[PDB]
Amino acid sequence: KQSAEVVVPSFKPVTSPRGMDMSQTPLMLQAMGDIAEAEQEVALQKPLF
Amino acid sequence: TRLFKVTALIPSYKKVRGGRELQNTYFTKLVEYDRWFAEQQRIQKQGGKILSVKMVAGKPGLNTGV
Amino acid sequence: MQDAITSVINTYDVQGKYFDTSAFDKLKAYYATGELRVRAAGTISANAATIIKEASAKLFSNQPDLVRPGGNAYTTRRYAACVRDMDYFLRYATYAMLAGDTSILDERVLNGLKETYNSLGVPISSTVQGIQAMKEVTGSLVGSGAAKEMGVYFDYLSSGLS
Amino acid sequence: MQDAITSVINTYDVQGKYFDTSAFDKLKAYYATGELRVRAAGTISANAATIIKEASAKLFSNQPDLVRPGGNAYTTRRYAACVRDMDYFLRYATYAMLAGDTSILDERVLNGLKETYNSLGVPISSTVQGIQAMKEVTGSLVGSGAAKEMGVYFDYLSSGLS
Amino acid sequence: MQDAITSVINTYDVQGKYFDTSAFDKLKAYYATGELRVRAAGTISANAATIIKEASAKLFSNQPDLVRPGGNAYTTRRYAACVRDMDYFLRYATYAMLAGDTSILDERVLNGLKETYNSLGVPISSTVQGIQAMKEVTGSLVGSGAAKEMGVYFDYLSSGLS
Amino acid sequence: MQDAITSVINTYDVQGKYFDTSAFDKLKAYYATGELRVRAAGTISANAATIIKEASAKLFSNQPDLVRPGGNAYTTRRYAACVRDMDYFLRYATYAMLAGDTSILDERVLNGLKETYNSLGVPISSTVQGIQAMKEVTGSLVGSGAAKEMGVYFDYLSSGLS
Amino acid sequence: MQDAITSVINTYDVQGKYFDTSAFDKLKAYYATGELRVRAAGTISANAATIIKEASAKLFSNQPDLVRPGGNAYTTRRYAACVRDMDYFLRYATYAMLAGDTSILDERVLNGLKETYNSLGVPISSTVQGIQAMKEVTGSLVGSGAAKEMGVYFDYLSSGLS
Amino acid sequence: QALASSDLYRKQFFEPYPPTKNVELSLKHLLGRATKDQAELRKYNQIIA
Amino acid sequence: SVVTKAIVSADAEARYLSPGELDRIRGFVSSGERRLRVAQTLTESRERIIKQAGDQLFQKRPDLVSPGGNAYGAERTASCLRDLDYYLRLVTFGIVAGDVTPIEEIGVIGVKEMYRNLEVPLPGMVEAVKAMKSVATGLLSGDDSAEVGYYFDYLAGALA
Amino acid sequence: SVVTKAIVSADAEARYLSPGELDRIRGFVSSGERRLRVAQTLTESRERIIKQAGDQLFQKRPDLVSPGGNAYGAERTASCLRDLDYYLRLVTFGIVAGDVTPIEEIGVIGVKEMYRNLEVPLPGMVEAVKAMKSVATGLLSGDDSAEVGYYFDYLAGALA
Amino acid sequence: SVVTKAIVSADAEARYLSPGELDRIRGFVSSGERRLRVAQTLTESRERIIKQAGDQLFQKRPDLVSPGGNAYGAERTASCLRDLDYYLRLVTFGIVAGDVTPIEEIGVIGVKEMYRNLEVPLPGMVEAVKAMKSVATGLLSGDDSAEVGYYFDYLAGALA
Amino acid sequence: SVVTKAIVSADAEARYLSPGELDRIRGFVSSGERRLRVAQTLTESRERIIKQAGDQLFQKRPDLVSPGGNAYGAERTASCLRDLDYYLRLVTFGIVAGDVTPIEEIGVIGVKEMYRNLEVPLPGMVEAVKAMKSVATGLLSGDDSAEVGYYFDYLAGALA
Ligand SMILES: CCC1=C(C)/C(=C/C2=NC(=C\c3[nH]c(/C=C4\NC(=O)[C@H](C)[C@H]4CC)c(C)c3CCC(=O)O)/C(CCC(=O)O)=C2C)NC1=O
Ligand SMILES: CCC1=C(C)/C(=C/C2=NC(=C\c3[nH]c(/C=C4\NC(=O)[C@H](C)[C@H]4CC)c(C)c3CCC(=O)O)/C(CCC(=O)O)=C2C)NC1=O
Ligand SMILES: CCC1=C(C)/C(=C/C2=NC(=C\c3[nH]c(/C=C4\NC(=O)[C@H](C)[C@H]4CC)c(C)c3CCC(=O)O)/C(CCC(=O)O)=C2C)NC1=O
Ligand SMILES: CCC1=C(C)/C(=C/C2=NC(=C\c3[nH]c(/C=C4\NC(=O)[C@H](C)[C@H]4CC)c(C)c3CCC(=O)O)/C(CCC(=O)O)=C2C)NC1=O
Ligand SMILES: CCC1=C(C)/C(=C/C2=NC(=C\c3[nH]c(/C=C4\NC(=O)[C@H](C)[C@H]4CC)c(C)c3CCC(=O)O)/C(CCC(=O)O)=C2C)NC1=O
Ligand SMILES: CCC1=C(C)/C(=C/C2=NC(=C\c3[nH]c(/C=C4\NC(=O)[C@H](C)[C@H]4CC)c(C)c3CCC(=O)O)/C(CCC(=O)O)=C2C)NC1=O
Ligand SMILES: CCC1=C(C)/C(=C/C2=NC(=C\c3[nH]c(/C=C4\NC(=O)[C@H](C)[C@H]4CC)c(C)c3CCC(=O)O)/C(CCC(=O)O)=C2C)NC1=O
Ligand SMILES: CCC1=C(C)/C(=C/C2=NC(=C\c3[nH]c(/C=C4\NC(=O)[C@H](C)[C@H]4CC)c(C)c3CCC(=O)O)/C(CCC(=O)O)=C2C)NC1=O
Ligand SMILES: CCC1=C(C)/C(=C/C2=NC(=C\c3[nH]c(/C=C4\NC(=O)[C@H](C)[C@H]4CC)c(C)c3CCC(=O)O)/C(CCC(=O)O)=C2C)NC1=O
Ligand SMILES: CCC1=C(C)/C(=C/C2=NC(=C\c3[nH]c(/C=C4\NC(=O)[C@H](C)[C@H]4CC)c(C)c3CCC(=O)O)/C(CCC(=O)O)=C2C)NC1=O
Repeated sequence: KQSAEVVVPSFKPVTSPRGMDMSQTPLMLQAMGDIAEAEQEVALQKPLF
Repeated sequence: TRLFKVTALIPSYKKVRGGRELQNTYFTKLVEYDRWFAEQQRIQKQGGKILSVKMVAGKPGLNTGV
Repeated sequence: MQDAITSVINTYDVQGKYFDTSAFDKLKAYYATGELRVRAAGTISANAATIIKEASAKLFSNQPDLVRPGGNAYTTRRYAACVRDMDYFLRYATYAMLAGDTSILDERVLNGLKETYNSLGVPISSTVQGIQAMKEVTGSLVGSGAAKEMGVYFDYLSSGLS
Repeated sequence: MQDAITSVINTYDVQGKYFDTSAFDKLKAYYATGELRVRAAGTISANAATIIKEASAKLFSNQPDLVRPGGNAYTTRRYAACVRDMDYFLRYATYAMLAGDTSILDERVLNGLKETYNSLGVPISSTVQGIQAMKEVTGSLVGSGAAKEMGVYFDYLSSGLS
Repeated sequence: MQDAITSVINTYDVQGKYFDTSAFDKLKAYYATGELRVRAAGTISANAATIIKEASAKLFSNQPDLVRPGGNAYTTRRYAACVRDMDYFLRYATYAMLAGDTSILDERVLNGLKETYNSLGVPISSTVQGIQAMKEVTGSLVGSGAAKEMGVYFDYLSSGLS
Repeated sequence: MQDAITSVINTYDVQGKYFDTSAFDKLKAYYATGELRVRAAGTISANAATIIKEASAKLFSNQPDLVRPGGNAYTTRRYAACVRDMDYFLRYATYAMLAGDTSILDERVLNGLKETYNSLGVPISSTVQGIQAMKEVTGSLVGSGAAKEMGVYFDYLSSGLS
Repeated sequence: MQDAITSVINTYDVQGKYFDTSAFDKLKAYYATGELRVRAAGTISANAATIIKEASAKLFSNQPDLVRPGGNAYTTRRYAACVRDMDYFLRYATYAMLAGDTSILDERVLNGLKETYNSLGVPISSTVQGIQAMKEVTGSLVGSGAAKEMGVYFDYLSSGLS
Repeated sequence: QALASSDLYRKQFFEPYPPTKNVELSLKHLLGRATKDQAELRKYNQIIA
Repeated sequence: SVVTKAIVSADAEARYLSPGELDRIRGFVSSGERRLRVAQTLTESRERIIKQAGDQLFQKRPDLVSPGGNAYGAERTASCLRDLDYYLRLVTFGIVAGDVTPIEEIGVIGVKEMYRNLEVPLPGMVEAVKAMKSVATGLLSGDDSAEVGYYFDYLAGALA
Repeated sequence: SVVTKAIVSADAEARYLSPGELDRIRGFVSSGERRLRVAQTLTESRERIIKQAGDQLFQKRPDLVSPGGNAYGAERTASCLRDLDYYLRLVTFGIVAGDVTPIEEIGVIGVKEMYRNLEVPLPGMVEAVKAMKSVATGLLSGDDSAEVGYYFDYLAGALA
Repeated sequence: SVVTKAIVSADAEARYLSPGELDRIRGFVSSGERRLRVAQTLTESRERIIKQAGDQLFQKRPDLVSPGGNAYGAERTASCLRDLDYYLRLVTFGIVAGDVTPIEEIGVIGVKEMYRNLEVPLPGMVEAVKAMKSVATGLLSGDDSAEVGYYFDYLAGALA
Repeated sequence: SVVTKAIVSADAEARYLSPGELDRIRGFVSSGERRLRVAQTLTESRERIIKQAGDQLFQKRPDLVSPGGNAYGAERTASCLRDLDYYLRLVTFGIVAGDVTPIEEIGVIGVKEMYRNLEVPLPGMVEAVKAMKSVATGLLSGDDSAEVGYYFDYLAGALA
């Protein structure tokens, strides 16, 4: 009976932060560079005309 | 029904303990009826072999008084 | 546990039939005696400690060897266990009387009692005589009809032990 | 529990031998049938409620007395326990089918179910009829090969109860 | 917890939107990085003990008072707990890198760590120094791009502790 | 918890006084309202699931954003948690009404609700509006006499939340 | 458990006697053997791991099939369990020798050892041979006089196992 | 189990407190730890409800 | 019954029945004749109550007897009325018992999973027991109708 | 009280009050006025009740008021009568509450520790409570006397 | 997600991911492109899938849009189709995720309570998701249709 | 194995295996053929692996075979090689199983106590296992070496 307060009311959700999208992440940047190469290869797979 | 008398052996597989464990492996206990499903499931999940279960308190097949 | 009402309900339910005239007759018989049972239970609860004191004194006067050295009731521990067992018998007999049915007795007292007492070395006959002493004290204390009612359940306990 | 791979591992371990040609033959036999087992298990998972409902309808139609008053499956509580038992039987048979071994039925199904039913008063023959009903209903759903495979574990359950 | 896939799913679920071209591009980018992430995770897992040894060696070389008598890492319990915390940080950094998302770092590492350490007298700056030493050791083992990626999660831990 | 009778008893026990005429007047008032309270509690027990249905429907009609994507009550889990919270509020309001005292709303309900809801991001204004919605539905259900009484406890809950 | 002194006290308590000349004589006998018992217990305490090593070596040399595949001591877990059991037997025999009474063996070691070993599949005859092997090794260290006294409790353990 | 499910335990630790506090108190008494995560809080709150 | 509940509450604390428990037992036994007459009244009228309640059931919710409905067909309608007969018998048992434990342990515990296994809609069953409540309370006096309606309300709340 | 016990029992099962619980509370509140006039009778004549109970206790137990007794003297006898007055007020509290709960928290929990610390013999308390039972029940009618005697019996059993 | 389950399973055992789990993640990452193509195929045709599944549902269960049915009315039918669209979106989510984790977290946990508070029949939900399965697997090649049917089957089993 | 872990994880939650777990089992059975090929390759090279592993251990740690060493003598050196053969068999079992669970159950639990009782030096175990790993990986191709060396690494960590 020292305290009637709730020590753990709930846990704050961590589902979404504010900012830091991690799309500027350098290896994400490298992947976005590589998908461009893949799209270009698919484009050159089409007939030349 | 209300009471099962259960004799069970629970061996050990995860580790060899410094404690004696003669207490916990071979035992007989009284588990009340609506605890028996959970208790039996836990005993089976620990790897034990249920040696016997008996009726002691209630009467099988009773409708009221359960 | 089953009282008289739940016992009747259970029988008619396993038959799967509505209540008949005999069922209502048993229910009237139970409701008729309910006030007598409540008075007896209140009188017993009011005098439970007194009943146990007189019954244990009578038991250990008729069998002084029980509490003398070498008797099963010789220690503070085993004497306490003896009087606690008498307390259990009295309270559960009162329960069975108020329920009007003996199912609580074999459900919560008699199941495994004889084996336990034999493994411990508790004399069954002396326990029966303790129940009889409790029966006499309680019957003198409650009154003739309540005496007969409580005696039914005391005799049930005695027959279950012996 | 042990699956087929762990089964052959244990069998070759108990003699302390390395895997022979026959052991690798057994393992190839299991890995070849694994994909059929995965379709069978996914199909059964999709239709567990349907299978249990059809099997219970068949069991209680072939034995109408089970759910009429006086029967073992007569109450909402006891009926619900019955269909819970059939649900557990079906899911554990699916487990044993995926594993390719009847061991999990020994460790986690038959491990004290026999004498639990015996003390409860659950009729064995009716439970076998329910297991057979689940067997037919599940086979008609999973096709011929998965039906034979599931039926093996279903008869394991039946004979364990018998 | 969240990974990159789950993060895109959540941002398109709050809006009640089916996936657009942008979401498919983000999913493609993660699926492209997956091979590098798995390679780095396997390398770190094979070398966790080496990383902990080297990082704790630099930490205790720079902060010798931590292992001199009376220091927070002075006893076998407290040294073992220190290197256990370093192993925790390495494991959860590897989880986070494999997920592509730092939510696990907040949920399962940073939550209450600051006042855990403050209630125990664990120095937080020296823990951050240990994390930086761990980052330097890991970068040499996983290669330049994996080093840059792993530095993000180590720096997330360091900033959350600071 | 504490009810009107127990509140009077404790008030007089702290003073160490036998019951005066004012205490008997308060007890008379509670005994007089007891029949109304029992009838209202029975009606609410009979229609609680209904009450929750119309209250939730009204709240999500007045604020459709709560159950549309992006709203706090948008998912199956969060919708179910919303309904469960409303079931708490209704049941504890009925308890407090039957008691004639708002204490149980203090112990079992309002203690720490703000902290839980601000930790979860649960909108306290919308929860108050849901409590009001339950207030109209329950007051319309119970009748003119009991609606005023139950409003006291619903508004007490709302003021504790806001 | 009871030692020699507690055994004499209990045999005098059961008959309700103060100590006579014979009781003091038996006490004097125990306090005469006390120094020998303490010296032997300390010697065994210093050499427990050794005595276990030669005892297990003798058991496995005489019965090699126990540790090859198919034997009950074949695995690291089962070999560790075997030597653990032997260490328990040695420790409890030392307790019994120091106490001077064999009640500790029945109360702790032998109560339920038959059921446990037979259900597990532990071979009793081999375990008895291990008891004898341990006794023979211990006798060489304790000294000629203390060897027979410790052998008393070793044969007690064996016969309880046998 | 019989102590923790007794009416005395309920008077001491179930009745005086909200269900969240109930979860953390019973977890302290019976499992030796506070409430572990949000999923645990949800599970035991649902059972209490 | 009330006696069993009082006894188990006393037994859990290893005590005799308190003055409150004995008082409630007296209140129960003194009311035995009235509730017993109520149970009889419900017993003789069981066929009429079941048939009117089923008629009201089908009138209010016709999907059950409409194509694609659970009660569609003759034998399924007979089973529909058989369930109502079961529950009326359990209501009489609850009335003589003075508490809803016979109802709870014969026809309430596990009822959700049972009717789920049977594809029986619990809103439809709640409409069934409300029709039974209306019919049964119609044949009773107000003082008796109150207690009978309380048990029917308990059943309706428990079913869904 | 009766209401509080019903509420906490129902809250222990996360349910609303059963028909039996509501019936029990209804019977309790319907009996409020006889309870209140019984409390009137006990309060209006508390001085006479305590005086007569003290006389009976000290005549059946002269050792208490003899030298060496716990209640010997003027002030200790006053404290004895003060304890009796406490317990009479507690019985009135329990009567209005409809259960022995107020008696139980105010005067039964820890009573054995208190009276051991004070060296008040518990059989003396039992005799005093029996005397006060007889005196107070002599003032009431049979129906009320039995009800208050159950409270005095509960108190005596707690002291015993 | 597949990575999330692998990480959580490893965390529960307080260990690094084993080469088996890393190979599982490697295979999932490899099949990500096929998964995205399937998800786009199901997204581009969501209007047609919803319309055809609603049709098939209402021919196979006319009672739902019949009087007394939950989907009765144009507004309630629009809510029905809106729920179908929710679940199709969750199916595409679970396709790209590689597991049913988004489906379970968004649309399966507490769905029984939500639909009970909504008075929505669960067999209706199961029939509707079976309709969506038929329509959506009709739009896909055999290999992709099988893996989409797996998610639809999980949804049907979780609703049933 | 992987199947057993998936089954026990599903049974812990009392559910059927999710489409993700089924896909994991599908990948496992796909990799089974390569796993048996690797285990066959190590099983064929029994005596080679044992011979070079023992020679490297004895040259790297002459003290073990020298006077006073634990393996001094023909029979003790034979027991050393026998233990190596045991552990190589366990590694083959682990290769077929897909995880270190058989190694864990047969030769890792209580190994330190066993070698303490046998007075076997644990660092000698670690070095012998490393030598076995080197020989086994050498006799393999580039692909098989990684997965085989993982099990030897686990075993050495268990001994260390
Ligand atoms: C302090 C009193 C006490 C003792 C002594 C005791 C013994 C004991 N030995 C056990 C198993 C065992 N005991 C042995 C030993 C046997 N195997 C070989 O055949 C040898 C001949 C022989 C030993 C000399 C083995 C191998 C096992 C493992 C059985 C299994 O695989 O389950 C177990 C089961 C749980 C466990 O493995 O830890 C107990 C309880 N229990 C107690 O409460
Ligand atoms: C070895 C453990 C043990 C003890 C201690 C023990 C005591 C004991 N004392 C008893 C009676 C008694 N005991 C006492 C002693 C009290 N008289 C005064 O008040 C004193 C304050 C106090 C003693 C200094 C008296 C007077 C009786 C007789 C009461 C009666 O029979 O009515 C009885 C019941 C029947 C009998 O033996 O005569 C027991 C069992 N029994 C045991 O097995
Ligand atoms: C609720 C129903 C219930 C009953 C009835 C019951 C009986 C019971 N009595 C016991 C002991 C005992 N019971 C007695 C009483 C007997 N011996 C005396 O001589 C008398 C003749 C006789 C009583 C009239 C004694 C002396 C013991 C001590 C046994 C011992 O320690 O050796 C024990 C062993 C456990 C313990 O002592 O804590 C049980 C289980 N247990 C229950 O749960
Ligand atoms: C004493 C406790 C108890 C109850 C209540 C009980 C009911 C019960 N009703 C059943 C069938 C049924 N019950 C119904 C009734 C439904 N039809 C409409 O949907 C209505 C909403 C509703 C009736 C108001 C129907 C239609 C069936 C047949 C279902 C089928 O064959 O698939 C069955 C399956 C076997 C049988 O045909 O009898 C049971 C066990 N059993 C018990 O042991
Ligand atoms: C995981 C494996 C496993 C199973 C299967 C299992 C079954 C099981 N069934 C039980 C009761 C029951 N089981 C049944 C089922 C039977 N009645 C019908 O006639 C059928 C023929 C038959 C089922 C097809 C019934 C009716 C009961 C209630 C018995 C009673 O309360 O009297 C109980 C008693 C405890 C409880 O219900 O909580 C168990 C443990 N336990 C396990 O650990
Ligand atoms: C009070 C309890 C306690 C202990 C015991 C303890 C031991 C300890 N020994 C250390 C280093 C060391 N310890 C040793 C000792 C080993 N060299 C040989 O191999 C021997 C087998 C063995 C000693 C007999 C050596 C050589 C180092 C230096 C490691 C290095 O320079 O890389 C360190 C690293 C930090 C430092 O050197 O200041 C610690 C913490 N710390 C504690 O808080
Ligand atoms: C993403 C997870 C999620 C889901 C799935 C969800 C469904 C959902 N459906 C609702 C209404 C509804 N839902 C339905 C659909 C049903 N009617 C028929 O019987 C069919 C069997 C069945 C659809 C196949 C209907 C008819 C309503 C209107 C109910 C009413 O207005 O009373 C509502 C109430 C508020 C609103 O209309 O927006 C919700 C929250 N909410 C969520 O957060
Ligand atoms: C009896 C005292 C008591 C109460 C009332 C209580 C409520 C409570 N509400 C919770 C979550 C919640 N509560 C709500 C309900 C709100 N969100 C909607 O928007 C509405 C506006 C509003 C209800 C009308 C929701 C949606 C959640 C889920 C939050 C989340 O998990 O993200 C939780 C966390 C556990 C869980 O999600 O199951 C608790 C403990 N706890 C207590 O100890
Ligand atoms: C409302 C609950 C409550 C109670 C009951 C209570 C009793 C109580 N009685 C006390 C003293 C006392 N009580 C008594 C009464 C005893 N003497 C005889 O033996 C009789 C058997 C018996 C009374 C019938 C006596 C004589 C004292 C004086 C003791 C002393 O001063 O040493 C005291 C110490 C303070 C004082 O001296 O005034 C308390 C607190 N206090 C409470 O808060
Ligand atoms: C299948 C799992 C399993 C294992 C691993 C196992 C190990 C094991 N090794 C043993 C002996 C031995 N093992 C060794 C090996 C050591 N010598 C050097 O120190 C080296 C560092 C090292 C070898 C690499 C030696 C020398 C002995 C003889 C012990 C002695 O006679 O003192 C024994 C005693 C029984 C016997 O000799 O047959 C066991 C049980 N047993 C098992 O059931």
